[PDB]
Amino acid sequence: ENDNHPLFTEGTYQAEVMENSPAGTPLTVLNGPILALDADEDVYAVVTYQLLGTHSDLFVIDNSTGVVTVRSGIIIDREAFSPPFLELLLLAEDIGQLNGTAHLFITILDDNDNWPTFSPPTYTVHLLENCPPGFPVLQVTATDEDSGLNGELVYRIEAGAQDRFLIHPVTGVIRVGNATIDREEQESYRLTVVATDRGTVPLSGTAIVTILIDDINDSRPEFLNPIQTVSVLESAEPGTIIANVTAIDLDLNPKLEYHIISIVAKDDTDRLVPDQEDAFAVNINTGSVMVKSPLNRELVATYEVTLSVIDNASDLPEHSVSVPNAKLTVNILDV
Ligand SMILES: [Ca+2]
Ligand SMILES: [Ca+2]
Ligand SMILES: [Ca+2]
Ligand SMILES: [Ca+2]
Ligand SMILES: [Ca+2]
Ligand SMILES: [Ca+2]
Ligand SMILES: [Ca+2]
Repeated sequence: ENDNHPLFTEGTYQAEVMENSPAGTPLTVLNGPILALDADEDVYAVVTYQLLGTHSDLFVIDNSTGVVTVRSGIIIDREAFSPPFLELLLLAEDIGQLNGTAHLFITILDDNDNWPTFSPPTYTVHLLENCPPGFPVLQVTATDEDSGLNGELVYRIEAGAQDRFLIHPVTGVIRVGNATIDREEQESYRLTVVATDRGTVPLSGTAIVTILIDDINDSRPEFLNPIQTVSVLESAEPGTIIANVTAIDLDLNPKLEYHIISIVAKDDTDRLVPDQEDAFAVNINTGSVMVKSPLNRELVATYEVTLSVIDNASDLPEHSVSVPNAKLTVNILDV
């Protein structure tokens, strides 16, 4: 006769299984083997095992041994279960269909199968020139759908910083290093930033950060021909172009004006001649220098002309005028 029914060794079985485990991978069952005993003699003592519940379909149970395995056809993916926990009903039956039950609590262990990804992959940011050391430029962030160390990200810059920007490993905040940021030295930067996780086989994602340097007008105009000495015929008439000073300004929208700052005039015997500030003129826009007053060697034999260029657009008074000024020496030849 059938005087007893199956009875499991435990009431709850605590199992675990790694995600992406192949079909036939058996559950790791932490509290003894799954096992139901039936106290009858002979035929009424053998048990058949079933396995039931929402998510039973991911597994198979051996109906004779009660061992439990990943089914073929299916993929166990931790990232589709939050929490990462399955509960199932174990049912043991005997030949007269009397039965017993137990629980199967399965933890889905994490595998580092998701990359740190950046949304968006690219970053474009403007940064004004001459910023102090430590100026925060922008903050990047990567997402990683894994957990624990498999989802915890260290940021770094793989290349492009050129010892001028630094990134906070945790926050992913990029800041100016201890180094000058001069738009005249470099207009833009292209950083590659790596976000790396802490999985045993670590995974990394990367982002392009383009850093565009905005302009302050802070660079002084430079004469390209600072010293010049030219000999002019005493018969050279007013209006005659005799020389030409030219300057470059490396800022974005310079408004260069040219000026004669002094004219020092001298005798053939080297003695000074006063009130010769009208001898020559310079074009304010072109830096073209012209004879303006009629000439004579035995009145003035040489002129030292000093010239300067100012950047009207300048944002810094200190970097608005030429250093050095242009020197033009005009030696008068006899006729
Ligand atoms: Ca029985
Ligand atoms: Ca997965
Ligand atoms: Ca995972
Ligand atoms: Ca990961
Ligand atoms: Ca500058
Ligand atoms: Ca500038
Ligand atoms: Ca300038």
